Amino acid sequence: GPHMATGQDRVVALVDMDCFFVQVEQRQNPHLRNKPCAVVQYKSWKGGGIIAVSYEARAFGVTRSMWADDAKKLCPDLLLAQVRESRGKANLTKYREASVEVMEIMSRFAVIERASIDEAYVDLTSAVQERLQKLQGQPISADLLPSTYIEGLPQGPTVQKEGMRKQGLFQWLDSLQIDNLTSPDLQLTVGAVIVEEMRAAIERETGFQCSAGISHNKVLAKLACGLNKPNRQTLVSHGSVPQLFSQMPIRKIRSLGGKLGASVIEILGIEYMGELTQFTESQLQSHFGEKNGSWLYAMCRGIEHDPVKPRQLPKTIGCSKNFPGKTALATREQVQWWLLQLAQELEERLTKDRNDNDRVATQLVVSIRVQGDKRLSSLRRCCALTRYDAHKMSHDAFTVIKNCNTSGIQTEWSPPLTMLFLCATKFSAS
DNA sequence: ATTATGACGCT
DNA sequence: AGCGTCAT
Ligand SMILES: Nc1ncnc2c1ncn2[C@H]1C[C@H](O)[C@@H](COP(=O)(O)OP(=O)(O)OP(=O)(O)O)O1
Ligand SMILES: [Ca+2]
Ligand SMILES: [Mn+2]
Repeated sequence: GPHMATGQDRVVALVDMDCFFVQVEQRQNPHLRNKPCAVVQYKSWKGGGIIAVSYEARAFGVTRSMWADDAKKLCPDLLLAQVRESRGKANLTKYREASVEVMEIMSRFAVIERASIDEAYVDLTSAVQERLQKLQGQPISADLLPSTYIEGLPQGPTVQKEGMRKQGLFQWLDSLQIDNLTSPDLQLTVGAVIVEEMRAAIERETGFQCSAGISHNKVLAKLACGLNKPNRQTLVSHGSVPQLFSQMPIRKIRSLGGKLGASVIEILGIEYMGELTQFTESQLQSHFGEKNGSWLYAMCRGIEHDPVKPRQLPKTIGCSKNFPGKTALATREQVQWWLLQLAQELEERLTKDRNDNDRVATQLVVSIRVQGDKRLSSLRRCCALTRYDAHKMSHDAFTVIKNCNTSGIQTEWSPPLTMLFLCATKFSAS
């Protein structure tokens, strides 16, 4: 009852860019705007692999991971932009730099956690408290929430989508008690007002549109964000959770999309997040471990405590390349040349990072895959990173992997390598 | 031949 | 430390 925590203490948003790499290319090349288009890497094999798709192209069934030649079968007029190639490999610098543009704007509003190249969590609890004081018990106008959906509404007592959106928003607002400065629903609503302002700033200052979720924690914020994309934001209230979760496949919740989620489904014989409420905390801990069990018990009730971490910059800087099929590296000279290519890109990025962010990496991690292993990585070895020098780093990487080679012949490399990976880690201030 | 990343958990 | 999971 009165002592039962409801996980309504925070206001958390997740802001996620719409079809991000496509928007970056569309800003650069106006011919691509408002077109079915996709971003591809490489080209020789089956037209290249698609890694981002405009909403116009999605209407034709084009998806990520599709080969461009196959996408063209669904969408003959599909336009394509290619990822830059440098030193023999795809180079994602343009998108990393565009990401920084967006993250720096968001950081003006609140402390952010960089969650990926195109999304960040926002802890808006303090910003909401301040805006609530400014408002002075003044009601929130629908005009302040022009792209906001209220999940679960309208209900009860209608043909167009925008019409439905406004209907739901009006029901929500009509209900709100603006007298209570600690009402969680009011706090979320003010959060949504701030996120409208954040999203407007991002679009004004970069040209990029985005979607957002506003709720009381990171998992619900992220779930919310995807409900109404693109170019819209969704508020998921604590009260909306039972209905929302009653038909929500377990795999849709962040961290449950893989083996653990499949095990929850199999072991418990359920399908939807809401069905988890019928198990005790101890029951869930017995199957999934102490940490997961406690997390699931709270999460299926809409409660999670994972903090928005104050981290705007990536913790690692890495360079990787696959060598599939017949292109697998089978000579020592090959392995060395590609280690150097990777190290040269890594040095470039590290040197820029040091100048921009006043820090230095101290550990180099080297990872490879060998033909036949189905695992992402076959072997991971670390060594000291003492100088930002590509020739040194590539020589050091070779040293820590060279024993991998089962070939008797010095020159030959066996089994061939199907992946190389260099990663700079363990930053220290400088 | 679903590539190039990046964070975090386990032991 | 080195490996595995989950994610975009
Ligand atoms: N599996 C991947 N491999 C390589 N790049 C990826 C992969 N997934 C995502 N990316 C890149 C390209 C995306 O534009 C960008 C952001 O990913 P993501 O948010 O999942 O989709 P998206 O921004 O392209 O479309 P959406 O509007 O559905 O969010 O990160
Ligand atoms: Ca996105
Ligand atoms: Mn994303």
